[PDB]
Amino acid sequence: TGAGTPSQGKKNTTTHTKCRRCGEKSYHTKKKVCSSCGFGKSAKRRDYEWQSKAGE
Amino acid sequence: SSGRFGARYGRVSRRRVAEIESEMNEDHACPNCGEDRVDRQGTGIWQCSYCDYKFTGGSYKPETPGGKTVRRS
Amino acid sequence: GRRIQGQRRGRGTSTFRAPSHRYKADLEHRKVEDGDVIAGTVVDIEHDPARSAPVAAVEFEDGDRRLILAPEGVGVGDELQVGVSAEIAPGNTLPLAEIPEGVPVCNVESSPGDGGKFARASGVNAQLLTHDRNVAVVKLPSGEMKRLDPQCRATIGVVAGGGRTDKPFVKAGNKHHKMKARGTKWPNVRGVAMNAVDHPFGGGGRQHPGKPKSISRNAPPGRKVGDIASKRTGRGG
RNA sequence: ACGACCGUAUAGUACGAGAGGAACUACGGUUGGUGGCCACUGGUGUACCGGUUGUUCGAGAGAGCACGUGCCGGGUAGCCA
RNA sequence: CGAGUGGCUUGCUACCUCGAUGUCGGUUCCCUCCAUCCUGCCCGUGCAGAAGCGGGCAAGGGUGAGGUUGUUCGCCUAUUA
RNA sequence: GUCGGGUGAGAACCCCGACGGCCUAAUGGAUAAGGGUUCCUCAGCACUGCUGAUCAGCUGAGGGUUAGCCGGUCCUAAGUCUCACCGCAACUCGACUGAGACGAAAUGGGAAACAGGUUAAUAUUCCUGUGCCAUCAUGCAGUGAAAGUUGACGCCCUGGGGUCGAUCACGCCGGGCAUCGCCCGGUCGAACCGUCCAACUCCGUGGAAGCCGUAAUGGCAGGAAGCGGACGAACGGCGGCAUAGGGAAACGUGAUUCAACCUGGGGCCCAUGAAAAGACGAGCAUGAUGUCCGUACCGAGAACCGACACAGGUGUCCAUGGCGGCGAAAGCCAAGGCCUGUCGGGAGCAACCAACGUUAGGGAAUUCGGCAAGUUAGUCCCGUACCUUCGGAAGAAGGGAUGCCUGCUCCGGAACGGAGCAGGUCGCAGUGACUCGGAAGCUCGGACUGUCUAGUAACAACAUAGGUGACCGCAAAUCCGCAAGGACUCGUACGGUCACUGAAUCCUGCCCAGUGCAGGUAUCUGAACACCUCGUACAAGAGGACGAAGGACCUGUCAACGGCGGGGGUCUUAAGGUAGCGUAGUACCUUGCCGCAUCAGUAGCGGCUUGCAUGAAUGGAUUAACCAGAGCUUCACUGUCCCAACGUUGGGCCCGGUGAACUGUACAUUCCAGUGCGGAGUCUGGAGACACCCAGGGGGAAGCGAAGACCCUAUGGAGCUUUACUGCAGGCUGUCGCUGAGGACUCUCACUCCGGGAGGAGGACACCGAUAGCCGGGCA
RNA sequence: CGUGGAAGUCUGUUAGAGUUGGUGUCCUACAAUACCCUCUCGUGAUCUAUGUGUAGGGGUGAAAGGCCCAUCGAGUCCGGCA
Ligand SMILES: COC(=O)C[C@](O)(CCCC(C)(C)O)C(=O)O[C@@H]1C(OC)=C[C@]23CCCN2CCc2cc4c(cc2[C@H]13)OCO4
Ligand SMILES: [Cl-]
Ligand SMILES: [Cl-]
Ligand SMILES: [Cl-]
Ligand SMILES: [K+]
Ligand SMILES: [Mg+2]
Ligand SMILES: [Mg+2]
Ligand SMILES: [Mg+2]
Ligand SMILES: [Mg+2]
Ligand SMILES: [Mg+2]
Ligand SMILES: [Mg+2]
Ligand SMILES: [Mg+2]
Ligand SMILES: [Mg+2]
Ligand SMILES: [Mg+2]
Ligand SMILES: [Mg+2]
Ligand SMILES: [Mg+2]
Ligand SMILES: [Mg+2]
Ligand SMILES: [Mg+2]
Ligand SMILES: [Mg+2]
Ligand SMILES: [Mg+2]
Ligand SMILES: [Mg+2]
Ligand SMILES: [Mg+2]
Ligand SMILES: [Mg+2]
Ligand SMILES: [Mg+2]
Ligand SMILES: [Mg+2]
Ligand SMILES: [Mg+2]
Ligand SMILES: [Mg+2]
Ligand SMILES: [Mg+2]
Ligand SMILES: [Mg+2]
Ligand SMILES: [Mg+2]
Ligand SMILES: [Mg+2]
Ligand SMILES: [Mg+2]
Ligand SMILES: [Mg+2]
Ligand SMILES: [Mg+2]
Ligand SMILES: [Mg+2]
Ligand SMILES: [Mg+2]
Ligand SMILES: [Mg+2]
Ligand SMILES: [Mg+2]
Ligand SMILES: [Mg+2]
Ligand code: NA
Ligand code: NA
Ligand code: NA
Ligand code: NA
Ligand code: NA
Ligand code: NA
Ligand code: NA
Ligand code: NA
Ligand code: NA
Ligand code: NA
Ligand code: NA
Ligand code: NA
Ligand code: NA
Ligand code: NA
Ligand code: NA
Ligand code: NA
Ligand code: NA
Ligand SMILES: [Sr+2]
Ligand SMILES: [Sr+2]
Ligand SMILES: [Sr+2]
Ligand SMILES: [Sr+2]
Ligand SMILES: [Sr+2]
Ligand SMILES: [Sr+2]
Ligand SMILES: [Sr+2]
Ligand SMILES: [Sr+2]
Ligand SMILES: [Sr+2]
Ligand SMILES: [Sr+2]
Ligand SMILES: [Sr+2]
Ligand SMILES: [Sr+2]
Ligand SMILES: [Sr+2]
Ligand SMILES: [Sr+2]
Ligand SMILES: [Sr+2]
Ligand SMILES: [Sr+2]
Ligand SMILES: [Sr+2]
Ligand SMILES: [Sr+2]
Ligand SMILES: [Sr+2]
Ligand SMILES: [Sr+2]
Ligand SMILES: [Sr+2]
Ligand SMILES: [Sr+2]
Ligand SMILES: [Sr+2]
Ligand SMILES: [Sr+2]
Ligand SMILES: [Sr+2]
Ligand SMILES: [Sr+2]
Ligand SMILES: [Sr+2]
Ligand SMILES: [Sr+2]
Ligand SMILES: [Sr+2]
Ligand SMILES: [Sr+2]
Ligand SMILES: [Sr+2]
Ligand SMILES: [Sr+2]
Ligand SMILES: [Sr+2]
Ligand SMILES: [Sr+2]
Ligand SMILES: [Sr+2]
Ligand SMILES: [Sr+2]
Ligand SMILES: [Sr+2]
Ligand SMILES: [Sr+2]
Ligand SMILES: [Sr+2]
Ligand SMILES: [Sr+2]
Ligand SMILES: [Sr+2]
Ligand SMILES: [Sr+2]
Ligand SMILES: [Sr+2]
Repeated sequence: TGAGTPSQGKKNTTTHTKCRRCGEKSYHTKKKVCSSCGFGKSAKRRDYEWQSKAGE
Repeated sequence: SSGRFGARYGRVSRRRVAEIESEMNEDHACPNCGEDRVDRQGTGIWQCSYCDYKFTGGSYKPETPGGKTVRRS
Repeated sequence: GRRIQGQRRGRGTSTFRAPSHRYKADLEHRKVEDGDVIAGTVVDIEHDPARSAPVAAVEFEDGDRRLILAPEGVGVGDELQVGVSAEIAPGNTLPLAEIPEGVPVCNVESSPGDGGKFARASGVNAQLLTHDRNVAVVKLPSGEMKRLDPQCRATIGVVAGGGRTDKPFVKAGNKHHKMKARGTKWPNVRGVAMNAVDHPFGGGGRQHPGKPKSISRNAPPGRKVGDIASKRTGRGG
């Protein structure tokens, strides 16, 4: 079985969904954690300094 | 009794299974009565079809050489 | 390199864990104050998935249904006694002081009241030898003379399920089934059959170990493989 | 677009003590190559005709499907060696 | 011992290509060279004949089938002008 | 697909009919996920649709999903999260322990619904009829009430009960066919309420010393059969339900085999096969309440994933439609679906190509190699070698039979089950298609089933049982974490950790010098702290004494890394190659020599064998069985070949429509020679050359595709190794702190562990913090 | 002689799993691993759906440096970074 086209057929699982906190389709319905805002992981909003260039 | 193993496994592997299963499916004397009606239920578990006596013995023998030494002292 | 198999073990992941949820009972001795007036009738003989030997279901006088480590020759209907003034019969639990010398014993405690540590596997037994006011010398299944406290409880008789090791597994499938009930990753790939990145004995154009197999005690995890602190190796000499 | 070989007559002759043994020439054929052709032999021939198994159309009759003929037997023209 | 010709072998060189000129052997199809294996015509002979040996002209045609081996090469078999 | 016809400005492909086809575990029916309006209606063709379109999953506008009893919801599973606690410099980090919550929509558990009718679209939801459950209220009953049962369970074999279906018999209703009189369809009717009960178990009677019983095991004076009885099943029978429903009508009755469902018997485990909520236990009437969420449609060669209306991928149930046959096989045909695996028209339709049929004679001559193809084939009877681990080899091999028709026999209760007999008879051919092994031998490897490089390797590699060695008594060995802590472990030496070898059988020699590990050690060496001397009004610093692990030294150990030679009738460096095997998958020489086989054999097999450079768990030898593993031989077979031909289907070619890409410095009709950075269509000299177009097979453009993976170079990168350099973890060990009382010792009060507790073990040690020495490719 | 019905047992395109050869077809594909025939396994170390766990010098690995979303001798994203 090839890792390409024939392995894409098994993809009918729902993981990332619309988030209650931020509205992005990043709420992992199995982990109960948002990959965008950090809902379910932290009270503080997920933000990092590397999301922009160092002097900006 | 190792004819289920066919032409596979070798002498020692299927000769030692034959000896151990011949002395397991054999008629054993019961500790309650005296009848030769003790059969195996599982690993170490033995039972008599006469008086419903379910007991502990060896894995394949209802009495081990070390189990008979306990009766002495 | 990459962490060796023995290092992945300690992380306690699913593959290395025992199927605890499929296990029956933690076979410990009963908690009596002092008096011996605790006895019970054997209700059933069950198979223990953790030790591949039988375990006796006993119901006590006060109404406690507990699974006990079954010795050889214990059946349904039989009465077992647990306490200081208990009868010297096979299947009874009483401290080493009260048990006579030269009698094969099993499920021996290390520190009094722990519930039993030694001589628990199929068909084995500990031999009680010397008595004193201070010490009870017990000969464990390995042949070691263990000096123990006479207040350590133990069950009379050899453990049930003797001779298990006598019959060969014959086929890999039988081993598979036994191993699926234990806390072990099976099958075993030889280190000598691996890549250098995976094991100290891995690599080469042919299969042979790198350096010698006898490793020092002071060796770190990732290097402690082969013959750990061997006093000697081989059969002859 | 022809190349080459074998055989017969020459001749058991010339030559040679003998053993052995030619040629010119005239013939017949073979092989390789070449071009063409199908009366003859052969192949094909899901044109065609027949036999026959399974199943469906109620039976019969007569048919469909079974890979582009179900299978088997015969095979015209043409195309071919 | 001396003088050469070729450019099939091998060696030497590092001129050409490293923003790639697809490596051996085989096969298939075409052209060519002559230092000619056969075939045509010749000269010599330690040329009687027969069968050969050596040499000259000559590249029209031919130079095939097989056993081991990936083999080129080579060894081997039976045919062959 | 074709002929008619319908609609329309327009029709090959939108619709109707007919004729002809395709799909049968799917191309049918119901669904999970996933999609998200794709569903229905109307209006459309700018877009999308492999051509066209009046059609549409497209465009626009409207409309559509109705529940006490179908799911969710509730329960708990592997497991997840939250809070508390503790750790961490710290946290959104982290293990344990508590408490709480979360965790199952086809497919775990679970209170209760069936039949019909209706819509363009929903339907166990709406409507009609009938029924059922839970809670609460009232009334009667009841004082029981919680023990117990259920929920609730593995794999293999099997009996009994039994429905749908299928088939057989006969009858009724309707249809079809028309030499017959056969063929098809239907002949209905639920939930629920009531009732019946086989199996199991048990009780009374009885009294077997050999009987009872089974498909099989089995049962019994500790009481068999027989007799009577208690308890007790179906989604089953029976009655109601039903002058309900449904049908144009009839609106059946018996039978066999029997999925579902019910209920038993047996066997296996170094394997032991969930839990909880809930229910039962525990009556009846009447009345009330039963909210919230899902519900359309697709579920795929066009509704999902794969950029696509993708030949890929994607779970469940229908596994009982007919013939066929062992069959959920083939082939054919129903029900149902479809002509959308969606561009057509034309040319005996050329070459060439893809799939394929048939080829005389020869028969592997082909080729690295029988690659490809072919041969064989189902079933019964006969018959069957070497070898062998006695299982097997084995369907060895080889030989014979095989249809139809008439009349029968035997087994069984019987089958529309099976096994046979006699006579008759047709063909080239009777497993007539279909389905359906080619066979034998020698050698190598791995014992076997199994595993693997998703995407060039399926193998001899990995695994395996088996063999072996190592570590550890559990406050362990081994391992994870910075820590708090954790795996192994609901475990305890018949254990489980760490390694090697790789079934069985016969065996497994010699070497401890080096390296490794381990034990010991008079003596030697061996850090810091404290101590002593010198020095400094102190300090830096120099020296001494003491001396841990470690090292030196000694010993043990090779199924520990490994080694098993040269010379002469010892030397290096410990030993000096034993059984075996041997020109090997190891042998350079080498196509070794002899033999076998062939016309011929670098092959293969046997023998020899001085072995360039075999050899004993770096396991040696050997070996039955097994194998999409490597090599060789024989029979059979054949288009692999001699040597090619003809045919079949789809392309190719012409026409309508649709309509890319690769590639492009320029010029360009070239050829032969030469020259040039030595491999020129373009320079030089000649030769040839009127332009354009069609088809072709690919000689050239050192053709197109990819800043060569080879090679070197760069004070480039990375992975990996080690007795490279330097360091970092980790282990061992001394010392200081915790830390206390009276070079060896006692104690208990810190501290640790065990114990529910009382209390017990240990104890100034251990743990932990700090520092010092040793080891230290585990890591950087 | 029968009964019994064991087995990492055999035949088998049952379902299902796998992938030996053709070095066939395709190779601006139907397809960034496809098609056809052939072939292997198919009661077990079996296959499979869903839920769940292990995370980057880390997992996972019957070991091929295999696999960890077309990405692996150290995933991916962004940042360091011009
Ligand atoms: C070592 O041999 C190779 O590496 C072969 C190849 O890798 C073939 C490449 C084929 C491609 C990929 C370019 O199609 C290659 O690049 O070859 C070069 C190559 O590739 C273009 C061509 C070369 C360059 C000089 C001519 N020669 C012809 C082929 C060749 C053959 C070789 C050779 C080199 C060449 C080079 O070593 C000996 O065998
Ligand atoms: Cl084990
Ligand atoms: Cl639902
Ligand atoms: Cl039965
Ligand atoms: K080059
Ligand atoms: Mg326990
Ligand atoms: Mg073992
Ligand atoms: Mg496990
Ligand atoms: Mg192994
Ligand atoms: Mg490897
Ligand atoms: Mg490698
Ligand atoms: Mg390493
Ligand atoms: Mg080896
Ligand atoms: Mg080895
Ligand atoms: Mg080229
Ligand atoms: Mg000349
Ligand atoms: Mg010429
Ligand atoms: Mg319309
Ligand atoms: Mg509908
Ligand atoms: Mg389509
Ligand atoms: Mg022929
Ligand atoms: Mg040849
Ligand atoms: Mg073949
Ligand atoms: Mg009869
Ligand atoms: Mg060989
Ligand atoms: Mg194998
Ligand atoms: Mg591969
Ligand atoms: Mg394979
Ligand atoms: Mg082993
Ligand atoms: Mg072992
Ligand atoms: Mg191996
Ligand atoms: Mg030889
Ligand atoms: Mg040895
Ligand atoms: Mg380059
Ligand atoms: Mg290189
Ligand atoms: Mg580097
Ligand atoms: Mg504790
Ligand atoms: Mg390094
Ligand atoms: Mg999973
Ligand atoms: Na020259
Ligand atoms: Na070539
Ligand atoms: Na010539
Ligand atoms: Na040759
Ligand atoms: Na169309
Ligand atoms: Na009933
Ligand atoms: Na049938
Ligand atoms: Na198998
Ligand atoms: Na040594
Ligand atoms: Na050696
Ligand atoms: Na052919
Ligand atoms: Na060309
Ligand atoms: Na690297
Ligand atoms: Na028998
Ligand atoms: Na395949
Ligand atoms: Na296999
Ligand atoms: Na990484
Ligand atoms: Sr999935
Ligand atoms: Sr969280
Ligand atoms: Sr931030
Ligand atoms: Sr405890
Ligand atoms: Sr315990
Ligand atoms: Sr190695
Ligand atoms: Sr020895
Ligand atoms: Sr003559
Ligand atoms: Sr003569
Ligand atoms: Sr036909
Ligand atoms: Sr046939
Ligand atoms: Sr000349
Ligand atoms: Sr000549
Ligand atoms: Sr050459
Ligand atoms: Sr040679
Ligand atoms: Sr459907
Ligand atoms: Sr238009
Ligand atoms: Sr529609
Ligand atoms: Sr819940
Ligand atoms: Sr359910
Ligand atoms: Sr039945
Ligand atoms: Sr629906
Ligand atoms: Sr599909
Ligand atoms: Sr595929
Ligand atoms: Sr039909
Ligand atoms: Sr279309
Ligand atoms: Sr014919
Ligand atoms: Sr041959
Ligand atoms: Sr040949
Ligand atoms: Sr035969
Ligand atoms: Sr795979
Ligand atoms: Sr062996
Ligand atoms: Sr040594
Ligand atoms: Sr010798
Ligand atoms: Sr062309
Ligand atoms: Sr490259
Ligand atoms: Sr099988
Ligand atoms: Sr290949
Ligand atoms: Sr194709
Ligand atoms: Sr390809
Ligand atoms: Sr083929
Ligand atoms: Sr099979
Ligand atoms: Sr950057």
